[PDB]
Amino acid sequence: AREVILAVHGMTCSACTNTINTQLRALKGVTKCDISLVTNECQVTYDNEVTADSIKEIIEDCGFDCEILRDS
Ligand SMILES: [Cu+2]
Repeated sequence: AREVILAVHGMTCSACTNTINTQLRALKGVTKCDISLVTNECQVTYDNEVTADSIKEIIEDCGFDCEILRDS
């Protein structure tokens, strides 16, 4: 496992960030998941089965604009 940062834009509320971290929690290969309305990134700890690639997509689908900014 490792951490990845998704820089995440659009979301600005508890409902959205809750919705986000909730989804990350419910993928497969996600160990930990800590979102921040301060930095406007989502930090997620993944193993292998799920990557920043899928995570990006999940996080986009939630209804916002994000990208894999960097590992951790
Ligand atoms: Cu919102």
